Amino acid sequence: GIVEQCCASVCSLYQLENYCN
Amino acid sequence: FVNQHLCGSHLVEALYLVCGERGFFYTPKA
Repeated sequence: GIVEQCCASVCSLYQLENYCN
Repeated sequence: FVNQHLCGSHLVEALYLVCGERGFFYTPKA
């Protein structure tokens, strides 16, 4: 989930954009 | 600014800036 991918590990734009509506 | 560890209010801020008028969903448990 977003915390494992972007907080516990280095985030990316690809992954952040998956959470945009 | 996105390619780093982003936690708590810093993650929500990055979602806010990247997603713009789309908005976003922040689901930290799931």
